Amino acid sequence: GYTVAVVGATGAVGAQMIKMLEESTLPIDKIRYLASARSAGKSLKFKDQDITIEETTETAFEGVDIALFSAGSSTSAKYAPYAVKAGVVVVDNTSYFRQNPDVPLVVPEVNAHALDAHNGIIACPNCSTIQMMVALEPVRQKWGLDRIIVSTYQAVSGAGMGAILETQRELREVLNDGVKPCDLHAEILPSGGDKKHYPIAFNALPQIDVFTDNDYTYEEMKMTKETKKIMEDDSIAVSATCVRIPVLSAHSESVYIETKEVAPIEEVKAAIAAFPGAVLEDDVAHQIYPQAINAVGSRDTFVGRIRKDLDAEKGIHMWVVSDNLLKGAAWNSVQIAETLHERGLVRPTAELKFELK
Amino acid sequence: GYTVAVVGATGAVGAQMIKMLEESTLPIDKIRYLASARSAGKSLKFKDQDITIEETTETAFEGVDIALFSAGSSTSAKYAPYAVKAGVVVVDNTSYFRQNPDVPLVVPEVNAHALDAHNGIIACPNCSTIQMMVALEPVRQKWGLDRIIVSTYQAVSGAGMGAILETQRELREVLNDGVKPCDLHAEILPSGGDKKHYPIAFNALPQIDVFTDNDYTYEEMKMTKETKKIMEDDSIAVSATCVRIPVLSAHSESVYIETKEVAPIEEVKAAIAAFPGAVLEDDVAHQIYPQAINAVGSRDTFVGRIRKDLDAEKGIHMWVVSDNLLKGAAWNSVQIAETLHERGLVR
Ligand SMILES: NC(=O)c1ccc[n+]([C@@H]2O[C@H](COP(=O)([O-])OP(=O)(O)OC[C@H]3O[C@@H](n4cnc5c(N)ncnc54)[C@H](OP(=O)(O)O)[C@@H]3O)[C@@H](O)[C@H]2O)c1
Ligand SMILES: NC(=O)c1ccc[n+]([C@@H]2O[C@H](COP(=O)([O-])OP(=O)(O)OC[C@H]3O[C@@H](n4cnc5c(N)ncnc54)[C@H](OP(=O)(O)O)[C@@H]3O)[C@@H](O)[C@H]2O)c1
Ligand SMILES: O=C(O)c1ccc([N+](=O)[O-])cc1P(=O)(O)O
Ligand SMILES: O=C(O)c1ccc([N+](=O)[O-])cc1P(=O)(O)O
Ligand code: NA
Ligand code: NA
Ligand code: NA
Repeated sequence: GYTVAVVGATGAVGAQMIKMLEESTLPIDKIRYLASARSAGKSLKFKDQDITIEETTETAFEGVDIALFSAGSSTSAKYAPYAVKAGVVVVDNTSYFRQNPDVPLVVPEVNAHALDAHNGIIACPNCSTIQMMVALEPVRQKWGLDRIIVSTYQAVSGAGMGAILETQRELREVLNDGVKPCDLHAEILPSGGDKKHYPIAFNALPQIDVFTDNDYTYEEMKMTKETKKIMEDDSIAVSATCVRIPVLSAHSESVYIETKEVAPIEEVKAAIAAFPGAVLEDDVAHQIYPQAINAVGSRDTFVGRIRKDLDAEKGIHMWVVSDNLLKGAAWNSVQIAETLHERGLVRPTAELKFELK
Repeated sequence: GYTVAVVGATGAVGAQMIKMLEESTLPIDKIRYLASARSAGKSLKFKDQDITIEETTETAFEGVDIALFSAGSSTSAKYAPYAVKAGVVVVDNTSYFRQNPDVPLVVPEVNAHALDAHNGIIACPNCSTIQMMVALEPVRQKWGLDRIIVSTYQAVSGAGMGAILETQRELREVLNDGVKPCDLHAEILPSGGDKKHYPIAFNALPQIDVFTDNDYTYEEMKMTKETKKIMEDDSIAVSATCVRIPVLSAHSESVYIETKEVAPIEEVKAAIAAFPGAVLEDDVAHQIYPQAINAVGSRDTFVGRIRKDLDAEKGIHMWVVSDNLLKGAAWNSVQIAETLHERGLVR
């Protein structure tokens, strides 16, 4: 079996990583939980076993076969290269390595073949990107994709445990204490790493991550760039608006595409139904469509409201929902680890291709 | 001055109609409040004076100069023709008359001229449509509009007082009692008039109004049809996805357009800033963009996140926010009534 390390085991994603590993098909001989020095020395469960949390350091990866990183880009930048140097295969949830040409950027149902060429780090795309790729790959395969316009409705758990607690606190202040939403004090959202903070309670914040120099946010540009890499087609036009809403878990997306060939609408429904990891939930006669509150806890990605554009012959609109901590993060990463195991790719890399920081 | 009747004075929109009328430049000699038989006899304020709510009937409209209807399509269908007959000018908030070719469908900043052709009824458009029209008209005027694709983030007050209360109760059950959102009982949302009801707490419901035969909802199709009528151009392609989110007041919209001519972004920003009723809030270097919580209580429509599409030469994305009970409903209606007064059309 393997020795598996979870880096960021104490976080929002980390907690789901533990659950996904407990339920995985990976043969696990030893589990290690890694976090900051603040958590090091405390205890967390794996199934019924108590596991002592360790500090993430350049030397924490000895004997580890597979490490799953969900501790923020800076932690991955700092330590993933040392893990690779120790002989580990790293599956990284963060944005840091995603656009590195030596790093496969993988959703297993879509581009598992890219795993074959790994150099010790495999990147998991952004949560919003993953669920969109699951929904759209079955369409791309049959009718092609010319462009994508997406508007997201993103849950707060993607911003971490603190963001969840801040959201809960704000909502209670309004509903229990009678605080006006515009009077709320916020410290984290929309972005922990930005200068100003705004309430999320009863609000819709059109900022996820920080702004880039083209006036799209980093989250929007992640969707654009990761789509082109995952689908291996730079010709796919992608523009996104990423909005945080008061949901704790599960992202929703209003997705518009134009295909290359006209795609019969009922066949689009059938192709999505037929695609592993995608569930067709679409019966408007009975008000059946994907809903965030129903998707929480499931590894599947749910797709409905599928319908042609009123004017563009090749245009299609749909609604895509998935649990952002599962298929959006922890489940995609554990699925990657299972795929690596199943295809004989869990082995130390020959040459180091990543800068030590 | 005028005798003004508010039909549906007791509802979410009606309460704002009262507020907007109290703050209006309309000369009001007499105010009357009308609702259903079960609200009749109760009392409600207009400024400092107590007004008795009356039951809406076929003959209740005697003496009235202006009637503002915000009591749902069925009430307007039933009673508005009788008010017109009695010589009242009706301003109707509902969907019922909006696509009647003899009824002006008006956003005063955009198509006030259409009021000149009225035959006793003027329709106020759908809330989501109104704020979109305020944002996009200044662009249409200079560079044209070829198509619109919009995804909305709609507040629950658009579904009435019941929906607001249902949303608050659901959220408290989750946060205070630890009920899972998927276990909540719901009676109103997504649509009071549809068969199945779903929780809105911690959710996003991709249904507003009921479904039509082409699998878009009536809400989505209103945005399409009302846009074409208001802008008086059937060639503007419009497709919408309308979603309810856990916000009590103020709708937000992610709006994509393609213009007919390339519209430089700084000029687009300046055209929107120049347009009455639109306020530019767009300074991403200081994280300035419209937000629902800041828009509540203002009659303005706020526009930001304005940027070029990454690929389409003529494509532009933006973010549009307005209080749905104000510019989206009660303020648009009162502004129509003021415009009627100012232009001598209260006949
Ligand atoms: N200060 C507050 O008011 C506040 C509010 C909410 C939660 N918290 C607690 O503080 C922790 C951080 O909150 P969060 O919202 O950032 O959690 P999170 O975003 O959901 O997860 C962050 C993960 O990254 C790990 N991490 C952070 N710095 C690291 C480093 N230098 N090396 C390796 N791993 C590192 C964290 O470990 P650590 O757990 O060791 O930091 C945690 O496992 C949480 O575990 C939570 O229990 C504090
Ligand atoms: N006083 C009572 O004991 C009592 C009992 C039941 C309901 N209600 C009222 O019913 C409303 C139910 O909430 P909601 O979410 O449906 O409100 P809403 O959508 O926010 O507003 C609906 C408005 O339309 C009016 N209306 C409905 N049917 C009508 C008819 N046949 N003729 C004329 N006006 C009509 C309502 O008056 P009404 O207020 O008369 O419905 C109300 O003013 C509440 O606003 C409440 O005021 C009052
Ligand atoms: O931005 C992201 O996509 C992202 C997603 C997940 C995680 N994580 O630690 O699980 C971290 C990041 P980010 O690159 O740190 O912001
Ligand atoms: O659906 C609508 O557009 C709408 C909007 C406002 C009001 N109202 O009574 O203020 C009613 C309707 P609807 O046509 O009753 O559903
Ligand atoms: Na499937
Ligand atoms: Na094998
Ligand atoms: Na057109």
